[PDB]
Amino acid sequence: EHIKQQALDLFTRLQFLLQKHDTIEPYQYVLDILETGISKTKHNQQTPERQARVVYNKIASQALVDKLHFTAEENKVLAAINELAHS
Repeated sequence: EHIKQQALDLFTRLQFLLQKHDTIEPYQYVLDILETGISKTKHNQQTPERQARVVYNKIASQALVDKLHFTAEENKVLAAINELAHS
């Protein structure tokens, strides 16, 4: 299904957006999470929906840990990843 590409596109879109801040250090962990989600999905591990769930949960958690403040656009993509991870 095209669900795989859908997931990859959401992950890369978010990676792009997260690099638009004044610094990148506070976002590196989240970028690592996305790179890993992309690798796992590219290598067909579990399902794209499962990888999206993990990416979303890990980013939501890190946002607490690194006190991250996402933009409307970033939150929109994150919500889309959460949605995909539910259906």
